[PDB]
Amino acid sequence: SLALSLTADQMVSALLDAEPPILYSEYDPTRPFSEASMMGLLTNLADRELVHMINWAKRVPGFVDLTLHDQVHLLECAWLEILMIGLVWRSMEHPGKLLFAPNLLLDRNQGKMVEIFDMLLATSSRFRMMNLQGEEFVCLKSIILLNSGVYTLKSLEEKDHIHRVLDKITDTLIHLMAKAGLTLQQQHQRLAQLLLILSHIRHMSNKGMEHLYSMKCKNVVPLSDLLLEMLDAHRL
Amino acid sequence: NSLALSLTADQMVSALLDAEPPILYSEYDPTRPFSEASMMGLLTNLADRELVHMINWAKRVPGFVDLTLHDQVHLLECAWLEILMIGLVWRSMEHPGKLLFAPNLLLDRNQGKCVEGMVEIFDMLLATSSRFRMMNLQGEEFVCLKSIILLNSGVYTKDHIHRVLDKITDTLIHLMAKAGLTLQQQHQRLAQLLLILSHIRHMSNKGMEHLYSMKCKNVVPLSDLLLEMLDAHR
Amino acid sequence: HKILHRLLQD
Amino acid sequence: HKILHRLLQD
Ligand SMILES: Cn1nc(-c2ccc(O)cc2O)c2cccc(C(F)(F)F)c21
Ligand SMILES: Cn1nc(-c2ccc(O)cc2O)c2cccc(C(F)(F)F)c21
Repeated sequence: SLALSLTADQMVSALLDAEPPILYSEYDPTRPFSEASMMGLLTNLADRELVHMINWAKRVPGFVDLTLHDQVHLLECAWLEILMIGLVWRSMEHPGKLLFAPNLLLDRNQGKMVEIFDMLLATSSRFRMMNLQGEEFVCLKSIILLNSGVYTLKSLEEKDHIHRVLDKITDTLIHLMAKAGLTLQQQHQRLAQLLLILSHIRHMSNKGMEHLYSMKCKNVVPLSDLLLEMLDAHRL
Repeated sequence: NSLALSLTADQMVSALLDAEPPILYSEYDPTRPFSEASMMGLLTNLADRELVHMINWAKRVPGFVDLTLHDQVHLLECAWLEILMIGLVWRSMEHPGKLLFAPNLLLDRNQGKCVEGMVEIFDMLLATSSRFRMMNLQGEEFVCLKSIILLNSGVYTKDHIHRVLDKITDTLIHLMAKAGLTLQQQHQRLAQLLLILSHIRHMSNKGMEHLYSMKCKNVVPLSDLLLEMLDAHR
Repeated sequence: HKILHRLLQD
Repeated sequence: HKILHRLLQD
C-alpha cells in the first residue's frame, strides 16, 4: 500500500491537502424562518457537504485501499460525526456560538434541541481550551472515519489494515505533539484527551441520528434522498 | 485538594483493583433464555443488583468522591450501561462467540435474534470482546478503562476531572511500560484502547434505545432504579 | 427525587 | 443501488 509508507509530515500534508471547503447555508436574515425552516438549513447544508466528504474520504490514506462495500459502510457510520467535529472545529474562535456556515451563526438560545447544541458548544469549548491544532484536527477527523464503523473470511485482512493505518495516525499525532515541544507525559495525556472527545462526538452523533429519524416521521423538514439512505443504514 | 492526584501509579492500580465489584450470578434456572421476556428479564434483574455494586464501586474510584453529589449522580446516569457492557466484554474474553453475562448465563448470538434488535447489540459486544482478547487486555488496564468511562462519559453535560483523567492516562502508560512495551507500543496501545470507548458509547446508546422500547411495550417490568436511569437519558 | 441520590449516600 | 455507492464509485 501507500498509506503505510507515508511519513508523519507526509501524512499531515496529505490530510491538509484533502481538506473539504466551508460551504454557505441558504440562510436569509430578511426572510422569516420557522423551526422547520431552520432545520432545513442544517440538513440542506449537510447534504451538499456529504458530496465533498465523499471526495475527502477518497483522499484519506488507506481508505481507497478498502473495498467499495466497506467504504460505503464507514461513511454511513461516521458522516454525522465528521460533520459535527468539522462544526466544533470552526466554532472554536466563537465562544458560546456554533458556526454551521460563515453566514449562519447559532447560539444556545436558538434551540429550535438545546441538548445537542450545548454538547456541541462544550466540545468546541474543549477544543479551544486545548488549543487544538489544524494538524491535529485532520488526524482526529480521519480517525473517526476509519474507526466509527470498523466493528461491523479474508475480510479480517481489511480490518487489520484499518488497524495498521489507525496506528500510523497515532504516531502522526504523537509526532506533532513532540514537534510542539510537549514532554513525553504531556504527549500521552493530550493524545488521551483528544481521543476521549471522540467518545462524546460519537454520543452526539447517536443523539442527532435519533432526531434525524423523528424529522423523517414528522415529515415537515425536507430530507434529501442521500440523507434518507444514510439514516436508513443507521436504522438497518 | 484531591487525594487522587497524590496517588502513585501503583497506588492508583491497587485502589482500582481493590474497589472491583464482584461477578454476580443470574438465577440458577437451567433454562436457555430464548423468549424476549425471559432473556431481558434476566438482563434487567442482573443489571439491577449490579447497579448497587457499581454505585459502591464508583465511590471508591479516586476523584469521584471529591465531586458534588449531583455530579456523581450525573456521571453514573450517563455511564452505567457503558460500565456494565465493558464489564461484560471483559469477562467474556475467554469465551469466544459467547457473552458471559453471568457464570451461569452464557448467551450466544443465536439467542439474540429471538429478540428484535438484540442480535446486532450482541454482535457488537462480541466484536469488542474478541478485540480485547486480541489486544491481550490486562485486568489492570481494564480497571483503568472502566474508571475512564465513569469519569469521561458525562464530563460536559471542572478542571478536577480532567486532572484525574490525566492521572489514569499516566497509570495506563505506567502499566504498559511495566509490561516491557516500547514507547511506540505504549502510545499505539493507549490509542487503540481509548478508541474502543467510542464503540462502547455506541453500544450503550443503542442499548438505551432498546431499554426505552421495553418500557413502552411494558411486558418486562422494570425496577424503579432502571426506570430513573432510563428517564435520565431521554 | 432519585434513588441514585440516596444510594450514593453513606 | 445506494447514492453513496454510486458517488464513491465515481
Ligand atoms: C445536529 N446536526 N448538526 C448538523 C450539521 C450540519 C452541517 C455541519 O457542517 C455540521 C453539523 O453538525 C446536522 C445535520 C443534519 C441533522 C442534524 C440533526 F438531526 F439535528 F442532528 C444535524
Ligand atoms: C443490552 N443489554 N445488556 C445488558 C447487560 C446487563 C448486565 C451486564 O453485566 C452487562 C450488560 O451488557 C443490559 C441490561 C439491561 C438492558 C439491556 C438492553 F436493553 F438490552 F440494552 C442490556
